[PDB]
Amino acid sequence: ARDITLLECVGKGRYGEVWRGSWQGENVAVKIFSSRDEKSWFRETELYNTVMLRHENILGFIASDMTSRSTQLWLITHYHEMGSLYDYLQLTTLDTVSCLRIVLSIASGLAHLHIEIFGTQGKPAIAHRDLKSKNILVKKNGQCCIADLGLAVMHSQSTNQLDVGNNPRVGTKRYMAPEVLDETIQVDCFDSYKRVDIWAFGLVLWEVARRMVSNGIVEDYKPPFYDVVPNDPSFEDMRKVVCVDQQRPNIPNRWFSDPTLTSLAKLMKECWYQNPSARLTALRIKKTLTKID
Ligand SMILES: COc1cc(-c2cncc(-c3ccc(N4CCN(C(C)C)CC4)cc3)c2C)cc(F)c1C(N)=O
Repeated sequence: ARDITLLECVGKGRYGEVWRGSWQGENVAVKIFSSRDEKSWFRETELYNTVMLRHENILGFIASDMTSRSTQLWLITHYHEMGSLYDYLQLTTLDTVSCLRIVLSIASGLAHLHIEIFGTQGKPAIAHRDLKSKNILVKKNGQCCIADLGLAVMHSQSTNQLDVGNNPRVGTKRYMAPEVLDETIQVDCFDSYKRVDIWAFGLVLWEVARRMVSNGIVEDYKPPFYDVVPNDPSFEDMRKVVCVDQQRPNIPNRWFSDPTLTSLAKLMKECWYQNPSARLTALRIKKTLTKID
């Protein structure tokens, strides 16, 4: 951190800022946490510090730094110049191959989080709890990697131990599952948080698929529920739409003339069941995406 120069702020919010920095000439991503989001900084750090968390589709950790006297919190990761999937989707259309590469890579990263790996260099099961296109980064190889583990929760099957932590920050409201919005989520059940990830993943699938061209037709980039909720929607705005109206992102008619998008639409709906138990697992989504190729 003492040998890094901040060059440009690639992202800002009430959470903090992410900066492009140079570390010995190599570009790095620098997330500067507000003192209010100190819990998120530690959760991400301890996962990267202790857990064997390394995968092609998880944002690569480099270093974490903190000085409190007031308090500055730094998380330094690899820098992906193409930006978030959210940014990338506004600027490019896709074909079948690149669309599948994107969503299969996300599914591969989510499966690796959710799967408990026993052993020495193993890992507990991890649920993300804030999955969204802005938290997924596009690499130059055309694959994606998941970022921002600040809300993540861990589970070990052996001890049946669930580390959820107390974080004042809740997930992004636009992506909250119905059981979160109606507050019926089993808060001490690890399976509940995985199923929350699957819901958000279904929404990201919809965001990507709209940008896949079929028969000369493509939709514009839109966030989930763009047509029914305002920008920066409230908890109550989301709950009315998802739980009362029971709305879900609409499937454009042109998708049903393309076999890939028809299969993706089927996948989406199997992430969007009101019943969290009915939703597919991450590993099953990855296998289905693989068969689509
Ligand atoms: C440090 O930690 C994190 C780092 C990142 C992260 C990693 N590599 C690249 C970026 C990045 C994202 C977007 C853009 N764009 C520039 C151009 N565009 C404008 C012209 C409109 C849009 C924005 C550039 C770089 C980021 C943010 C992500 C994280 F989620 C974390 C986390 N929360 O841990």
